[PDB]
Amino acid sequence: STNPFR
Amino acid sequence: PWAVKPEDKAKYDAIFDSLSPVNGFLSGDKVKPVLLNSKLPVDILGRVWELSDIDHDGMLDRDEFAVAMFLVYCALEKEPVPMSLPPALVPPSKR
Ligand SMILES: [Ca+2]
Repeated sequence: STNPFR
Repeated sequence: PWAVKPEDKAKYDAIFDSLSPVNGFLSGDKVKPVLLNSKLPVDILGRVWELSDIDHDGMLDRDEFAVAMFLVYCALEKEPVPMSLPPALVPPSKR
């Protein structure tokens, strides 16, 4: 997982 | 050339070093708030970070945090952001 925005 | 200039990346290095850089990297925990402050939705920061994440390590280095600063400031007064890391945004460290 990644991108702590979505 | 690099979509970002030295003056545009110079301010990015201040916001990048204002969250406490680690070996030249910022965790989304420091950038997320930096992008959530642009009044933009997580769709711009969820996509501006990705195109900003040049190494995909879950952090924005001084060069990655730069690509995410003009990508966030342009979504407020210029235009939205695409999801395709353009080759004109890659720093020289990726040469
Ligand atoms: Ca990264």
